[PDB]
Amino acid sequence: QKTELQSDIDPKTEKRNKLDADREKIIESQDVIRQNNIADMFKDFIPSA
Amino acid sequence: AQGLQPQISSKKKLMDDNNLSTTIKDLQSKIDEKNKEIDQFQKDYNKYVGLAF
Repeated sequence: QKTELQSDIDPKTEKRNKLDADREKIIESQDVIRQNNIADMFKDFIPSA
Repeated sequence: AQGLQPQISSKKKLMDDNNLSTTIKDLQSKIDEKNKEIDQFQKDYNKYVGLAF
């Protein structure tokens, strides 16, 4: 039974470690939308230049 | 009568076998996990309010 459950630790330590990158890939794609601010947006609404 | 000498050695064995050096590392894993969410939700609230205006 001890060997039963440490053999279940290994999927859950990997499945957690799989989702760590898949979280951060969303974060990297959120940083593109992050990149312009509140007033960068307001700078765009004026048709200046 | 249970012996006083093993009753001390029973508790002294219990004080060595403890998860306290592990659970503190386990709880500081979850706090540093949940801080990453809070540090992400500040980015969200600073973005949606930017969108909401």
